[PDB]
Amino acid sequence: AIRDEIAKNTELSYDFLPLSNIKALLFFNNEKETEKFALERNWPIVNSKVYFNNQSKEKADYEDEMMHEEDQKTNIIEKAMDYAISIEN
Amino acid sequence: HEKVTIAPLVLLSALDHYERTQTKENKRCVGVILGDANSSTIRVTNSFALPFEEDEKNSDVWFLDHNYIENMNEMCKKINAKEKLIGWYHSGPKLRASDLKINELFKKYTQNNPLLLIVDVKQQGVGLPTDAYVAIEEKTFLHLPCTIEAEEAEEIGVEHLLRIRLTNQLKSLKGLQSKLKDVVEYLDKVIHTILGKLQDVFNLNNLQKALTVKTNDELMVIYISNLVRSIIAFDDLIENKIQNKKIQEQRVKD
Amino acid sequence: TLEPSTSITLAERQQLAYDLSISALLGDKIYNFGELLHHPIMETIVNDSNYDWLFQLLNALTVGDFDKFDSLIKVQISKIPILAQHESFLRQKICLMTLIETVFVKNIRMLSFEDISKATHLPKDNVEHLVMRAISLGLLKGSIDQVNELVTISWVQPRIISGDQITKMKDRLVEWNDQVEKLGKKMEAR
Repeated sequence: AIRDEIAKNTELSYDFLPLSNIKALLFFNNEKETEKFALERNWPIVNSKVYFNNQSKEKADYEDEMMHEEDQKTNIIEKAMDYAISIEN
Repeated sequence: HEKVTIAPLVLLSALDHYERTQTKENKRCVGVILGDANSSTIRVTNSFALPFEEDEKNSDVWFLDHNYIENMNEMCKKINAKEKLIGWYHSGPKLRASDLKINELFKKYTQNNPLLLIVDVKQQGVGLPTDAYVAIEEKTFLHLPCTIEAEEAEEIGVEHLLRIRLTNQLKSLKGLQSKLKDVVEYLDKVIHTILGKLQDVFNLNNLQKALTVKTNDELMVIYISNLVRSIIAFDDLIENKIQNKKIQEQRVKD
Repeated sequence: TLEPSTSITLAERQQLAYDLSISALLGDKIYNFGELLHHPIMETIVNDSNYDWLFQLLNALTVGDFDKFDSLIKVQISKIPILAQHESFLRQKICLMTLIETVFVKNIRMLSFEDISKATHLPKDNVEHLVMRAISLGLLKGSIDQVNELVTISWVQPRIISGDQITKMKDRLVEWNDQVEKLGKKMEAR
């Protein structure tokens, strides 16, 4: 529970980290200990190094139709403001 | 080229003609159209039902006299010199090759190659119930776009008729609908050149560039008025009832 | 001009249409590529003799293999050797049109440069010319980012073909269209 944070923290802190350092951060002895996690984490990993090529979850389905609808929102917003023009009654 | 004015006055009586003639889909009520045809814009002043007969049981078979126009133009002239023959109308809504023949009659009677006029007597779909054609060549005939003039005289009585944005969208489909089909039509109709002629402009889309930002940048200020748009509301109607009610709810003397 | 009218003879027909088809190569051109070949010049002309070539030149108008032709070459064609150029012009342009026609569809432009340009299977240092030449081809619009190895391009690439953006057409054209109605739902409605 500690390290998962650190995992994200490393994630954050490090795109790339030596599979050493992360383990060193994980207080692990085997890095395969680490390696599991990171790959459980599904972390890009080459030799000796945990990577984060994508440190985050970007995209992934929901949180849509709002907050990045370009005109849509805007148009909705238009539509809205037009309802601020329309509900104006 | 000479693409043309349209006289509603025409358009109206034109259907009356169609009406008067009780023309039906079997038929097309035909007639003169009037104006002056010189300029790269032609005008339609007026137009005249040519008492006529149409038979498509035999295409070329149909009946008409010019000599209307003969006596007509006289009076027309006597009415106005500016009548000068621009062309002619029929009902339509569509062409029939005998038109071509018919077209050429007026060629004698017109300055330029005269002007066909289609009308949609049912005015069905859209902008215009109408097409105007000039012959051509491998024949050609063609529609140059046309429209109304003023004729505010018209527009005024017009005003006595009738009585924001979403529409603007609405056609969005329309052409596209046909369009792809129109290929698949001609595709599987002839399963012409003009289609490829279209094909090029297609990439004229996904065209968008970080010039997009400009938009965003632009849209910003557009909204700046926001706090102002209703600011006056924000300030205006709120502090308005506080001066009328305090006056009033407290008015209440005796 | 003859198309509607004027009965003729074949020695008239092919030889002229030969000379025509010849003059296509003594055009060569704004390519072309494809042409009146569709129109009944063919069989009729090709068939055989140089019509073989002439037809295979339509193949060259597509294939653009030197030695699918520079094999063929006898005097009359090698009489104007510049088709070896024109074929380089072809191979470029030939490869180009579809690239321009297709590969990007997604607002096709970039094609920039090299491998993309060498995707013409005409090489980078010729890219440095044939590609580089634009309307110095007579055609290409746009410009060059040499550093990033990027053409800027624009149009003057027409064609007679069909079959393709037919599909791609209505898609976006339905797409906004669809997603209109989302918005296009209540705006004036509500």
